[PDB]
Amino acid sequence: MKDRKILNEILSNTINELNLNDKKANIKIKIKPLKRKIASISLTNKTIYINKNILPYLSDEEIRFILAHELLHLKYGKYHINEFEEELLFLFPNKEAILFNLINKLFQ
Amino acid sequence: MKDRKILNEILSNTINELNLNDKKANIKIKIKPLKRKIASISLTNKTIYINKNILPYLSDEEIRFILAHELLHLKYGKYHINEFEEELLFLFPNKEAILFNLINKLFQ
Ligand SMILES: [Zn+2]
Ligand SMILES: [Zn+2]
Repeated sequence: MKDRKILNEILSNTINELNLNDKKANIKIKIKPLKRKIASISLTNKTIYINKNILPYLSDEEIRFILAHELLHLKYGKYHINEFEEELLFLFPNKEAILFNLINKLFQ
Repeated sequence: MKDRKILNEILSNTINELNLNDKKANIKIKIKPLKRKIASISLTNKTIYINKNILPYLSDEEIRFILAHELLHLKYGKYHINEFEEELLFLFPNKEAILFNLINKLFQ
């Protein structure tokens, strides 16, 4: 299985810097097979799902990026509005290169 | 094979709006297997390569996006400098969601 220690720390750190601590009792990561996604959310119970089949291929920085991306959907909703994009760029100044690198790494 | 009609139209429309018509005599799309990329360029020849294996899975909007992305590499060089990023966002205001949707689709 994937090391829970780094996931626990990334989740706690990212919730703190995104000012989501009011939702710390609700937000949890669950690792399960996902049909057509690398990650998803259940807005109802604040669960972040990570695709069990993707997780071994992700670098630590990519896991930080994907968790921040899903937390920003929990914070702002379905769309990448300017506030969402500004916070994501603040957490990941190199997010454009990360994104282009990710599609090229994962196509199966 | 992938319908050439939409590729011809997207290529000519995008070259025109990116003010690259003085390179219309040189820029061509070639479809071939690519080892670790969805698309690439050869700025010496001005050829845009599209990965033969990924092309059937791309939506029309994704093809428009990928061609604009590679044309901007032909226009500005290797790096996503501010002018590059501004033009890409102008052509595709929803580019962040396009990039994440591309990741989800090509991993499955
Ligand atoms: Zn690029
Ligand atoms: Zn998103």
